[PDB]
Amino acid sequence: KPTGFMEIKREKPAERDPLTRLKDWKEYSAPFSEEASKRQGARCMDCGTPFCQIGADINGFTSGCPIYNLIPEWNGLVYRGRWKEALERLLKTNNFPEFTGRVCPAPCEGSCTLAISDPAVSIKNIERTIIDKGFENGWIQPRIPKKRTGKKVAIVGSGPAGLASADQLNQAGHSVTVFERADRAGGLLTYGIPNMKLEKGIVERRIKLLTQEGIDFVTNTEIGVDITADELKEQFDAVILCTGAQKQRDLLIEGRDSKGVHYAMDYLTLATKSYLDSNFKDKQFIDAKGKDVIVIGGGDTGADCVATALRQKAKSVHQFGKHPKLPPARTNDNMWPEQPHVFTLEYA
Amino acid sequence: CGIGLYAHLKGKQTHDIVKQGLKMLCQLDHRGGQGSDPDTGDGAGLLVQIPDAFFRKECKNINLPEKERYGVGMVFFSQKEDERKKIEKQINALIEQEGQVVLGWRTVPVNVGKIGTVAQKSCPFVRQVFIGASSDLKDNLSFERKLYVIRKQAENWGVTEGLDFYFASLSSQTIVYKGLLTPEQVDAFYSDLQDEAFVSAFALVHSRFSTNTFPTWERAHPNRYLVHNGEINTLRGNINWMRAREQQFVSESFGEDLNKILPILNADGSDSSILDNAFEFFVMAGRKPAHTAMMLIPEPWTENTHMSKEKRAFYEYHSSLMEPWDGPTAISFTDGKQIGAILDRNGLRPARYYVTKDDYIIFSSEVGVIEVEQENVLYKNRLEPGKMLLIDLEEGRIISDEEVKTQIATEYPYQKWLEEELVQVNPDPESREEEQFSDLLTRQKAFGYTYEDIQKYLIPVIKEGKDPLGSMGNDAPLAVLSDRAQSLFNYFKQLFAQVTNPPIDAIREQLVTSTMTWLGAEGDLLHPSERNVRRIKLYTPVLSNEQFYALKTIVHPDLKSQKIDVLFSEDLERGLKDMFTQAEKAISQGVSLLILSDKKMNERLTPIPPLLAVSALHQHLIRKGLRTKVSIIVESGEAREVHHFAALIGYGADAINPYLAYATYKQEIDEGRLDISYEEAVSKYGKSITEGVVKVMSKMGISTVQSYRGAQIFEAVGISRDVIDRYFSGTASQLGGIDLQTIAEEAQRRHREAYQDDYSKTLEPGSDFQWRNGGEHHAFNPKTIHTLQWACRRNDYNLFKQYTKAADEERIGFLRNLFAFDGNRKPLKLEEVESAESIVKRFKTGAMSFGSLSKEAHEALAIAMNRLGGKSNSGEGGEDPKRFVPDENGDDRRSAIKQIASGRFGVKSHYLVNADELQIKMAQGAKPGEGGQLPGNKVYPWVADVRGSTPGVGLISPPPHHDIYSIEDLAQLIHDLKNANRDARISVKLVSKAGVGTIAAGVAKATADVIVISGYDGGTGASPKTSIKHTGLPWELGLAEAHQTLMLNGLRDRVVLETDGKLMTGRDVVMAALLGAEEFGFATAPLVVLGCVMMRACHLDTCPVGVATQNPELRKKFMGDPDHIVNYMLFIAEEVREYMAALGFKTFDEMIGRTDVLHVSERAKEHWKASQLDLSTLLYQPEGVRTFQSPQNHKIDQSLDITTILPAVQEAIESGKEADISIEINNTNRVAGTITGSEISKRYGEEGLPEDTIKLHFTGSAGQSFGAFVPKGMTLYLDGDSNDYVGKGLSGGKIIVKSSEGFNSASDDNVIIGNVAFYGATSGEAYINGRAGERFAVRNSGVNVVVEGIGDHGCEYMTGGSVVVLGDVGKNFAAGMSGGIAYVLTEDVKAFKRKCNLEMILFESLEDEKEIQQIKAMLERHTAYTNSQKAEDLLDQWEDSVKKFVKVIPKNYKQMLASIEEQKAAGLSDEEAIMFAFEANTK
Ligand SMILES: Cc1cc2nc3c(=O)[nH]c(=O)nc-3n(C[C@H](O)[C@H](O)[C@H](O)COP(=O)(O)OP(=O)(O)OC[C@H]3O[C@@H](n4cnc5c(N)ncnc54)[C@H](O)[C@@H]3O)c2cc1C
Ligand SMILES: Cc1cc2nc3c(=O)[nH]c(=O)nc-3n(C[C@H](O)[C@H](O)[C@H](O)COP(=O)(O)O)c2cc1C
Ligand code: SF4
Ligand code: SF4
Ligand code: F3S
Repeated sequence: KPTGFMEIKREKPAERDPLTRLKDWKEYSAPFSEEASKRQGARCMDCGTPFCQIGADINGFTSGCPIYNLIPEWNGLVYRGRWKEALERLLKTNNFPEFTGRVCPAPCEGSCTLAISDPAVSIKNIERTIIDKGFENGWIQPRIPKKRTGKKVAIVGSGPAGLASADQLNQAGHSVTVFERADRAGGLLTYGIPNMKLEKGIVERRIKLLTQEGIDFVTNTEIGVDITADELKEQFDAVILCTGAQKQRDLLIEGRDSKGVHYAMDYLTLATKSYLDSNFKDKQFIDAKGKDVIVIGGGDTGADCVATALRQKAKSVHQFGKHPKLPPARTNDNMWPEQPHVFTLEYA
Repeated sequence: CGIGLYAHLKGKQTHDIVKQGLKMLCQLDHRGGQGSDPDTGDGAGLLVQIPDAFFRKECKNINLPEKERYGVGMVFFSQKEDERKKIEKQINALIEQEGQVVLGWRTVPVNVGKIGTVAQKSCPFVRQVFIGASSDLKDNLSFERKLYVIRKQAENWGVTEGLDFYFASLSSQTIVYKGLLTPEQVDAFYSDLQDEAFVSAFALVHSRFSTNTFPTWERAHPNRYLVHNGEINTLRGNINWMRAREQQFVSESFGEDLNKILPILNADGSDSSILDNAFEFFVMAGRKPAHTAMMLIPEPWTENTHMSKEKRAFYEYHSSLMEPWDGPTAISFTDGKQIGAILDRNGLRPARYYVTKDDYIIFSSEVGVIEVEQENVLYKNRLEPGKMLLIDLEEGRIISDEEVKTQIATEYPYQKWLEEELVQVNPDPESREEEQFSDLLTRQKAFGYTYEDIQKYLIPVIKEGKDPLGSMGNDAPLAVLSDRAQSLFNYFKQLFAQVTNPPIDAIREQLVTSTMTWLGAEGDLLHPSERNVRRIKLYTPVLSNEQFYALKTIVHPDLKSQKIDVLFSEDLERGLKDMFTQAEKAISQGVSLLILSDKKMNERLTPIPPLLAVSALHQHLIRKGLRTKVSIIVESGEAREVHHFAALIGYGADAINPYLAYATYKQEIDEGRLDISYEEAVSKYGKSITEGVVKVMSKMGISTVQSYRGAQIFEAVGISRDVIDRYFSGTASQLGGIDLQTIAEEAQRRHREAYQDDYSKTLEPGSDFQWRNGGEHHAFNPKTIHTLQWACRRNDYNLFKQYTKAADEERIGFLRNLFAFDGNRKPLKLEEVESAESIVKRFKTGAMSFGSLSKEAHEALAIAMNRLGGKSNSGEGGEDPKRFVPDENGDDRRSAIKQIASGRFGVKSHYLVNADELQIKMAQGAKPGEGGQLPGNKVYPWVADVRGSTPGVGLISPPPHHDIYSIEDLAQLIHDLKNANRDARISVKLVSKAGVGTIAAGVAKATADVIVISGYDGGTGASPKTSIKHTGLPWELGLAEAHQTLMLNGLRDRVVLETDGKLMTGRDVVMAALLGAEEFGFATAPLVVLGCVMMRACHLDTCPVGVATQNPELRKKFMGDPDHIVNYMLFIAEEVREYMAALGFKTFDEMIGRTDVLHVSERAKEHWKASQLDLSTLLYQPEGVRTFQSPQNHKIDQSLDITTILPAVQEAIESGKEADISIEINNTNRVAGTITGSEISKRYGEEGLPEDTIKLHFTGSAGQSFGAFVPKGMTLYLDGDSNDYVGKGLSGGKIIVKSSEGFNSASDDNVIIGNVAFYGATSGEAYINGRAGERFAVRNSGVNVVVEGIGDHGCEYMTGGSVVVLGDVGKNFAAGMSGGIAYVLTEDVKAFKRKCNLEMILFESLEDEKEIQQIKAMLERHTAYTNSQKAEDLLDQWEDSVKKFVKVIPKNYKQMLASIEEQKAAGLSDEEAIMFAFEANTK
């Protein structure tokens, strides 16, 4: 007779104090301990017809884990205390737990049955704890599929979609090659997402695991002027166009010509590359230590820009947005089947 | 309806006995209902001895020899004459070749004009044939054998020719008259009966009910020898087993006549005719009538500790060679010079008989059949179960059952035979080996396992010791429609008993069950000796690995073993033929055990569906007449559910070895989960599976695994008629469906995918009992759920339309989704069709248990529906009377549909009278043949107070209605309820099933105003998971069959059909209306509107939304509102009206039944298997009327109540003044008091009147259900003897029953009440001056009673009150008694200990002064009101009586009473003390 949903109160892991969060470029959170993870997993009530797994566009906003994670199953396993089985069930469907757990904004938390007037179960944190403990114990090892048929797919783009497709094709038994412009594979996971969210050591470890599988990445190949499409088609049967979406809309307003105005993507890429190269000692990035910083455009990009400016120790930072400030709780035109629009107050 | 006989013991004969038998039949007539017209005879007949005097006086042209040296025949002919004389010549030729001399022929004069129209039209011709006796025939037994040979040869020739004629009887001591005649018509029709020349010894009779309105003269009984009551639920397996043994019967008495008599049974005959044929064959074979009757209808011999060793050995021996024939039955056979009478192994019918100083036994269904002198009556006994009432005319004495049974048992050394000849297969303990395959995942995927299935069906079984429960019954699409590959098992749906028989219980009635299974080959049945019993016998159908290996390794020459590979490559027909070849080769070699193994299966060889393979093998063996020589053991991986197990046993499998499940448990234990040991896990799984099989058996009513084994109790849904005839002959299928090629393709697809499986090492999640994205589609997906909720909360119509579109299209959910409109008609404007206010009056909320739901949710539902103007409903958990008054704000929480379930929890005079309509919960969609359990933890005080039980006591609701043992009893209950509430409409709740048309016709004849057909898709508070998934059929088939049968019979214009179950859209409503619905029930949808999220956790009592949980903490989270329900109903009505505009229909009754507007959609054809269905059965409109116009005239008028009692008692009831009257009551007057009780309750209410305000006297025999629903303040002095169901649903008042004034014998030792008394009563008193019947005080809940002895199963499910038995007690006393007290007097303490069921009762000795004083006062009132000598003597010897009394009280009841008493002594308020005690008890 599970009763955790009412006999337990949701908690959070041990986070580094904010006043010291601004000094070290490292992960700003840690997974649960064993007892805390068990207690949090116990909350989920073996929910029949779960609403944390619908994963479909609802009213213009996503809801539920789109990759169809077996959330009730591995929550029950986490509560029971068998961790290898939970890891196996998680990896059955998901392929990049180490990124999903510590990057995904967790629409599953926002939308599930237990979220009716009560705090939701920490699906994201449980997933992160599972994958982190698995990696620490070293149960994850390269699969090395024995069966192989000579073929060729040439996935283009090193983003998460490209990596997932390459892993699936390699498990199928078809040789693949990943063409990337940037020095290091990963796409957004490397440069776009900040070090804070995704320490690049984990990304590099996963890419090394894929290379051990045999993906055989190739770097510094913009597959445009360098390599022609006709030759690519002749040399490779199919091509999975994970080309990405990096073009950013511009504000057609006078005054946006003077030096100083910069693009969030370019600035983040420069800063992350400089840090990964020489701990931002190369002096080839954009500095704002003694200058004001203003970011236009709310969302994850704005939050990342604010965080990067704060770590660069800008004197003042202000975030601007046209959308009115969100309410502090659910409103009449917002319901739990849909992703909420409540005040969040995330990191940074 | 019933039976009767008026026999003179000493053998003296007169016409008076025949006349009295006819009078008895006339009196018995009243039990039956009305058909098309009252004149029609549903079936009746009379049996006598041969009237030699009349024959010699009348024939005048036959030289009749002496009494015993000739026989008389009775033949029915058609109206034509050419076939008549041809058959006459042929019968004469048969007699001449057999060597007997035909004396002549005679024609019976008949009065055709004295008969109804239909029977006049069908009137057949009658001729009696006289047979001669040759000098060789020394013995009348040989003469009867030759006559039987002649009759069977003639029947064989007739069936070969195809003509239509029947032998009513051909014997030297019995001549039978019967037909479609009322008893008042029989005497006029058969003018022979009017002559004063007949002289007989006995006169058996019988009246049929004719469930269907189209009977034939042949079917109506008395049959050739015996008269039968009730129905047999094993009549398919019965016939299969009998046909199998047919080819192997061999004996010397018949010589070579077995070849002539090869067809021993009538395949087309009904249960009674089949039983008569089999019984006659057995008794002619050379066995005594009593011996063969005992063989056919045995007592409970397993699990019973009240039986003698000789009897136990006797029944153990005979069960090893012949299976039992279960079902409600009251046999009364004859053989010319001996008579007998038996009840089934459970005693489910009444039988009370008289004895007089002139030796006139009067054995009949009820008591007051004929007028008898109370100064001459000697014995008033009851034919208790397992007791043989046997009479021998030549000896002229009632031979005692005990000595008959003893000498039958001792006739042979059965005990020694069993002790010696049994075979021991003791396994070696050192041969253990925990088997593993190393391909567990591959085999599991091949056989269709899922992680959901494992973690939700296997571990819970071990954890809880029982099958896991559930709620929100299955809504997934049928297997035939589901796109995902499904095993053959899903196509087969279980069955259950609705009417003509109760669903018997198992846990409480364990003494009746029998799980003994025999393996091997049966011997010579007719001359059996030691080789019928040199066989292996098992305790459970399931087997363990060690047991299976021991059976396979047994090398005894007589018991050989063979292994047959049930596998195929491409051709299923080739595989089955090859399997048959191996089987027959092994039989020729001499094997006795066959092992169907799915092992050694690789990518090239795939397994046949085990159900199909077993059915094919069983049918082939039965056809070739070798099944009795073998034993089919099955070893299939796909055997893990009780459903699969029960299917295998029912269709032939001797034992199952779930090696795959055992290997899975081994793997889990090795991994670490399920810490329990391997052997303990295996034993627990076996025990749980056996318990589940017993539960499935109890659902139908078959109480013997041996009987169920032959019985085919499944209804294929989606299998072609040709395939069913070929392999599953006898199974019922409506739509045909998929074929052998499609089944093979499905199996091959599954096997190929599973053995490919080259991507992962995990089992895909199941979707049978939960929804997982990408799994099997479900009716209530999250998209539909939240779209419906949003639309309802916003009052927006576009969102609701989107929800309807999503729910209906994009998938195949149900049969009704395969129907589409033609689209070429005349649309009509939305302003020209009937209005939404008219629409919404034809909706219902469905039964909603107050225990399952919360008070807020229940009141919201009731308020919403009452405001809308429909008809709300109240569940079986009663209702607080505080809801019968509207609130100041205008809300009305009263429920318009009061349900009368098996529990009878809240049934009361007030609760029944303050209502608008009444339902009878014969079954629900989810758990038809099962009851329920509400343990102490889940029964809170605020529910117990409403349900009239002690707080914190586990309540039990018996599965069957103990007042419903047949359709006649159903009609009686319907009349009782109508008399209780004359100003209401009676309703019945059925479930779609094969024969549901026949059941509906029978109910309509039983005069039920409204019939409700509920599909299995409906929800439920709690039920076993397999009962959820594999029970019932979709309501579409049931509704179509019921409508067709009703309107063909002509009664469709006398009832009002309804529908419910996943009615989620106006399209579904329109489909139901076209199929023939009139009012609809929405239960699941209103819950979703209120806030339910279909989480499927109601049984857990932990609803997160607080819709189906009693916890106040969760209840505080509720958010529902009646406005949402109102909006939902309005949107449904508006969408329906839009479709009415589309279809151009003007009015409801105008559209109803117009199925011609329905045609199959092209999507069904596009579907790869759904295109093979035959829908003409549903698309078919016979001529007739299709709407309810007639008022369903009841017979409330002319009742003794209205005639005499009320007219002189209106003043008394209205002025609250005392009044006294005396009335003469006969058995025809049924209820006699419920009307006055209802008037009192309506005028005053629960309070009633001062004690002893109305003092009604009565005299003579009373009617059935006498004094039911009597309120407080009334008093019914019944100076006589009554019939069944006395004091049904009592709600106060006194009931004093004393024997007749002219009866001077031990009235305290002669039975004076029927089987069931005080069923479901709540409070009152009673003083019965005699023994009671079987199941006395079944559901007493506060009524104090005093009786001198009771029958069997007495005080079964008490939950309060007290009982004081001044005498002996039957076996299985206090079976499931969860409350109350029973001060049972007794002398032999140890014998009482043994008789009582020790499961849930604690015994004591009276020590409390208050208890002693209460008993003394009760006995003082008993004597003051009865003048009972036993009570007077007990009062005189009180000093010894107090010591000799014995007290019984359940543990939980005692502990709760002690705790609440302690709290009250401490000095706490009643409510807080009750809450504290409940918390302490159920921490
Ligand atoms: C919590 C969270 C935070 C997020 N924060 C950000 C954020 O700060 N900024 C942001 O932009 N998104 C952000 N996103 C969005 C997310 O990063 C992207 O939607 C997604 O990861 C990109 O998927 P992809 O497979 O296209 O990867 P991509 O990186 O878009 O794949 C394209 C890859 O190919 C390379 N490439 C480019 N042009 C070509 C070409 N012509 N030929 C070949 N290769 C080419 C690119 O450099 C890149 O390596 C966030 C998402 C979440 C959930
Ligand atoms: C939670 C729940 C409890 C139910 N309880 C009962 C019950 O106690 N007795 C009964 O006869 N039917 C019961 N039913 C069945 C409904 O009353 C009704 O007969 C029908 O199955 C509802 O069909 P629907 O799912 O389309 O609303 C219950 C249904 C649900 C969902
Ligand atoms: S946090 Fe994990 S489980 Fe939740 S939505 Fe994101 S990926 Fe899915
Ligand atoms: S997160 Fe919500 S929907 Fe998912 S399992 Fe838990 S309670 Fe159920
Ligand atoms: S299924 Fe039952 S447990 Fe609650 S959410 Fe629905 S009422």
